[PDB]
Amino acid sequence: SKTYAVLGLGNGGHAFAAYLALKGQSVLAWDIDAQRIKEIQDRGAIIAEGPGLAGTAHPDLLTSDIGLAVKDADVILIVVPAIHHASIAANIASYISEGQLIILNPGATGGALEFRKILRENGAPEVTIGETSSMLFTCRSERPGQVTVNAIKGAMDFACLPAAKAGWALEQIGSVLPQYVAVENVLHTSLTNVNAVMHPLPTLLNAARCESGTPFQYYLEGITPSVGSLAEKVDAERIAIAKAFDLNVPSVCEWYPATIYEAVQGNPAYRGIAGPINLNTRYFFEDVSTGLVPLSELGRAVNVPTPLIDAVLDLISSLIDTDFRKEGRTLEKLGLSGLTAAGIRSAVE
Amino acid sequence: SKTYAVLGLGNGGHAFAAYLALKGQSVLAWDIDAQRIKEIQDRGAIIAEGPGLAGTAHPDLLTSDIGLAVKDADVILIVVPAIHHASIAANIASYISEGQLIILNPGATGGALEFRKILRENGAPEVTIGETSSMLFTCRSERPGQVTVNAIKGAMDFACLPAAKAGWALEQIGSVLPQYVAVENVLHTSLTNVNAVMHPLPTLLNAARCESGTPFQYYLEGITPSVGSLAEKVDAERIAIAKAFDLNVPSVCEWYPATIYEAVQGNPAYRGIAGPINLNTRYFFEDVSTGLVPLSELGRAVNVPTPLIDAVLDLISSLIDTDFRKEGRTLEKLGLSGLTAAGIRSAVE
Repeated sequence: SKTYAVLGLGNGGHAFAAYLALKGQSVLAWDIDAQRIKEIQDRGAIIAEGPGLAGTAHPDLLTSDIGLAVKDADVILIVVPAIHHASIAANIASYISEGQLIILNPGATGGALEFRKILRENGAPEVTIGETSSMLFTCRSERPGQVTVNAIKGAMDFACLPAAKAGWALEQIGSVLPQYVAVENVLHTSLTNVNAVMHPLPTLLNAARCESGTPFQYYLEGITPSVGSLAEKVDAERIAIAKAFDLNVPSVCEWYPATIYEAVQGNPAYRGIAGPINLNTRYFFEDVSTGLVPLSELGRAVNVPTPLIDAVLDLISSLIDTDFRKEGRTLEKLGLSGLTAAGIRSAVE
Repeated sequence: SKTYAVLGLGNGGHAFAAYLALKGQSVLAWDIDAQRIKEIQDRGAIIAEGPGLAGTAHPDLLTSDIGLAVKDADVILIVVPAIHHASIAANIASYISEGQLIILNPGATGGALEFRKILRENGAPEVTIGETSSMLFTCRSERPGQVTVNAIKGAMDFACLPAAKAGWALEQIGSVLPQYVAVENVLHTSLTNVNAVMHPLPTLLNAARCESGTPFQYYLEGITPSVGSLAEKVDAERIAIAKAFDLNVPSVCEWYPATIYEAVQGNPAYRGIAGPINLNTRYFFEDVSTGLVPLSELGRAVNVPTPLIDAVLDLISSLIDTDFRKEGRTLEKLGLSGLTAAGIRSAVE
């Protein structure tokens, strides 16, 4: 039985914190929002319900003080939108200690790398930092202190920095989180960012609908055959980038069907998912910064063309007046600036 | 009083043919469609109605034989979609004679140039070829032999090859078509292609709606503020191309308002215009081939960047699997290959 720090008490945060507490571990949870922490404190528990997980959980601690949640943890689970990773790394830098395990859920593209870079810049001790490319849970918290859990993934790719510590890492969480399965390195998990394909493009191709708040089923109506075919050509660029590092990451289709259109039209799970109701959506903010941007940067490195990814990237930036190539995850933010394709491979081992 | 050949008996073709015939000129009209020519023949007239033009017109001739319509004409008006210009030039090459005036209504970007190139390649006599950037009439033909004319533009830019013949040209049609006003040269008319801005982009940004046949008012609902702002940034590229040749062509706004959104939301004329109901639309086929393509090619020549035009161009090509950069109007098709910005200016004088 160990101490887990759960950072971020959003939908996922709620689920991990309940899951862990119901499994007999000590859970210390944090969220930047004091108010939210205050409502959960009043309630005195986190109620989990649904097919995937049901129970009344009791974290050992709820706080809005990051150091208090982290300082004494054995494992630190970070469950926030990838756009926040940097901020969290800088903030916890002073509390971490040699021997802790940090896991980004998930890392989007380059979460562990970016995380490692910031910690070293802030003179932190060397620690093992892992990342998963998927979300363990499908859930929704209607209010603080509550979470509905539809399901829990049965297998999850997991990789860390440094890669040799993958076994030890998994040896640590194995009893409680046997879903994690080690892949070669963090390039594998980071290049398996399906959201970078499925979110920005279809949203761009439904821009007016989204801006105008005109309701539509994101998957069912937002992705017609030609939109699915275009997404497949963007996916092919991702795959070509993975092959240039010698990795065999799965295509969007494999991630779910001979086509994306078939895959999407056929998952009943997508029944009822609405598209964005405005352009200030994560499908752009997060998936472009932590997905398209790094993908493009990477392809530039290994000299693999990404004309479609770039075209999408450039149109979205202008469409919303955000210089994503500057604000997103650049090779520099990942600590990969001036490395050759082989140098990059060597940096993750 | 003279002989006019009206080529193309679509909406515009119907209107010109009626207008001219009601004005006492001899009209010989053609259309590639025998059937259509046959229905109009049966009816024995063209009925024009509406505020802009009303009357029962009698062309002197209706035929599906191009040479018969052209051989004896003094002025030849071509009223077809710009994508057809090439074909028509090649087909009439053998019937034209020194002294005739050809006018493309309109020329889209580079209509007169492309037209001139094909005629010379086919060993035709030298003739004056003009183009207008606008459509004289706003009309609709519900059936062959009929046309509803809302209105007739009061002023139209007109330019020709060779530019010095602009006065003579206008001296020729002046009595019947006083709406035409000479501008400097064909670069002016060709760079004043507002459709290249207003059609491809908004359609792309409503791709799913269009493909799915989901009804919407093209202007009113397809162009939201951010879509209008993006169009303005594409327009700026067009304008930068015009400035590099020393021309002052009007912005989309001037062509109609401080913004495109304001302009469009405010014209009652756009009340009731639906967006495309599929992707096999002229807003792509015509406006990309005869608008975006040549604009991009031109900017490349005068060394003016057109990242947004290119981005739109590349996304549409892939979106519909059509290599527009190959099939559209290239510098080569315009007979401008290997000319310096100044050489291009010299070719139109």
